Amino acid sequence: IISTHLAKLYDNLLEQNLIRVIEPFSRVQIEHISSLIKLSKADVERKLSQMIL
Amino acid sequence: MDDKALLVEVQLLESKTYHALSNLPKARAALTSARTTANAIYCPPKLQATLDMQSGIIHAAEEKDWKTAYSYFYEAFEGYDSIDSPKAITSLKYMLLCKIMLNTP
Amino acid sequence: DDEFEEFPAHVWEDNWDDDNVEDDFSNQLRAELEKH
Amino acid sequence: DVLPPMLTSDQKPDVMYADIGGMDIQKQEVREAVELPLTHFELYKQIGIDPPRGVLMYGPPG
Amino acid sequence: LRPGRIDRKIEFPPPNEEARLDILKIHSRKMNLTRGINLRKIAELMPGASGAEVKGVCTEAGMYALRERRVHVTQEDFEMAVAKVMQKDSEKNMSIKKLWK
Amino acid sequence: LPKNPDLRIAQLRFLLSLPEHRGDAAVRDELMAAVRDNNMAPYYEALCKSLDWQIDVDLLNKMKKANEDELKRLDEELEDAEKNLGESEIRDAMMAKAEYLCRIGDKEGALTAFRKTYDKTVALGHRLDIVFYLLRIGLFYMDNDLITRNTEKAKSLIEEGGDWDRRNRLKVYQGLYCVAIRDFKQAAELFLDTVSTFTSYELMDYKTFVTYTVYVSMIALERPDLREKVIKGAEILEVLHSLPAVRQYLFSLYECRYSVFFQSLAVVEQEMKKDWLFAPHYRYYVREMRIHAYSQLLESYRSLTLGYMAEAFGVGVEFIDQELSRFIAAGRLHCKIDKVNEIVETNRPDSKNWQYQETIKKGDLLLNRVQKLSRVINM
Repeated sequence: IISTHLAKLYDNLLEQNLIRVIEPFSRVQIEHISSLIKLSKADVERKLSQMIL
Repeated sequence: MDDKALLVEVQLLESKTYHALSNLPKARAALTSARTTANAIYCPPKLQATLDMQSGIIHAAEEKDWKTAYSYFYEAFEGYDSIDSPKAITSLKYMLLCKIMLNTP
Repeated sequence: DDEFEEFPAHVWEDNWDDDNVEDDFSNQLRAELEKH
Repeated sequence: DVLPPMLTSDQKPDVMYADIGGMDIQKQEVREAVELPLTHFELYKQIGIDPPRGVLMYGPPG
Repeated sequence: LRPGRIDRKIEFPPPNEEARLDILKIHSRKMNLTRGINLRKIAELMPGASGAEVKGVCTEAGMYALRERRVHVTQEDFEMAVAKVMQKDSEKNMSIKKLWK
Repeated sequence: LPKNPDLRIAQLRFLLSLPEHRGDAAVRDELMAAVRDNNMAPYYEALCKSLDWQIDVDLLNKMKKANEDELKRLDEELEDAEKNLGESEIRDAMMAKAEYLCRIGDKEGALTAFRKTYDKTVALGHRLDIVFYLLRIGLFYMDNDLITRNTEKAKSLIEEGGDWDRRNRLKVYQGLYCVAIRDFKQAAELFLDTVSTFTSYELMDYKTFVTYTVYVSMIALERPDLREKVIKGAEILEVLHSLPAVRQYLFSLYECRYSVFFQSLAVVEQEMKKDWLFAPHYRYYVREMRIHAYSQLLESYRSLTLGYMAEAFGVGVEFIDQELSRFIAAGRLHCKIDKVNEIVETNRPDSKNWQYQETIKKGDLLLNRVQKLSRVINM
């Protein structure tokens, strides 16, 4: 129960962080969002793709 | 037949199995049946707190009413604390989890 | 109006793809994993 | 001309479902009786039911 | 009530047996009943219940079905509907009740 | 409802017919076990003639004798009912006759007997029961004409005053027929409208039904609807706990894990080829799910490096090049490759541009129709 709920919390927190971080930004290098949120390039890329789909 | 307390026990076991299988609507149906049958007989502290904890788990999973989920979790925690039961740490963990997911850490 | 007599004369909405392939997507993928 | 022509239901309420605590059962029943017939009446057609227009609440003084 | 102004005086007795069945059918036609719903059994379980009660029983079975994301009404659902509709509140003041032998 | 006959019989026959499983010792043993148990003499003769099998007279003779004796007692009882009892029992005797005919597999005899019984009968319930037996015989022998005919028949009878259990059963029958005729949109609609109410255990197990619902849903549903009605679905996700290879297939696509998606798609292909209702659809299902996967990946990109896309899909660069070329040519995808510097640009059309093209096409159709009308009637 706690594992599932906390995983969803992680997902929502990451989504909010990406949205706020990239609000003051048109075209952006993905390495920059990775630097700003302190995650891996691959993970941020996958989450961004999921957001867009 | 007799032993309506065991009726409630079996119904809650079925609800736990339903939720484990992830059929939340049917788990909720089983929980509502268990609670209606529990509001006609004596619920020892153990069964009352177990019903409360299962209610908390189901509300946490499905309805997204984490305030009520916390309420039921806390009733379960108080009951298990009164009974001096091993599984009160789990209830307290769920309490903290509700207080987190409510975005009030 | 007039039948042009001077001219002598499944239920699946198929649309090509009836090609000849090394199975659709089983042996291809097997060999793909094998060479990767 | 036909001039498009009041008394109650214009002082928009303030309390909310987040404000009311507990009484999940009462909220469920009042909602199924009051709101859903107005938001999702297809759910009622499917079962083939007449929505329960009219419900009564018991209770101590407050 | 003189038989010069109101000539006839019809009575509407509370639907008896199998008249309750007729009302159950009438108010359950537009419904989703399973193979194994015994409207007769519902009728017997409902003694001395007015046609309003029959309508309410069907409606409450339907609302119970609405509850569990389901479009089917079952015998047990009708039973719970009967219980929830025919609530016979009874005074608990045993003294006021035993006043009369 | 009864099993007239076990459609597992058709499954076994078609599995044997497939060349890969012709020499299946088990399959053969189970098929003949069912044949002997239920005494299908004409069907067994047809199997022997079609599959070029060495007949076993020592048991075929006993099987014929049993069939003859049972039919004789049935029709004797029918005559007795005719000369002694009323329609209420003459009809039942005829029903038993037709039931034995179908259970032995004499297609012509069963069809004739059921037609006669339907002509005799007047009760709606038993009329529907006979129609259902006819639908299931039609499904057994894949006779599209008969299946469709009884299908509108059954719709008419239920519309003329029916019941919800038979509505669900007809819905499942329509779904199986839609899978047969490759109408997976209707198949998904019906299956998802009657997954919570699976009552037709004669056609297939509930595991098989949920697997079919998942397959048809994935091929026929958009991502929003798929999430709402197949991943957030009570029963359709309950059974996927017992089915581990299908849960992975569905959740790979939804979570956008694609290499696992192709692994599970190869699994599903080899499963459906063996299957008997999906057998003339596996090429199409595989191809359309591949297109769904590629379009899903490229729906959130504008220039996807071919190497990265290959790594995501768990394949190479050459395989991806070949298949993207094929699908772009077919016109399904919206993507143009650039092989010098391997990059797959995505030329998706904007909303305005797509609306323009739709207006051109649909207006062209309407213009053709009106032009025909006017040219015809003006002069």
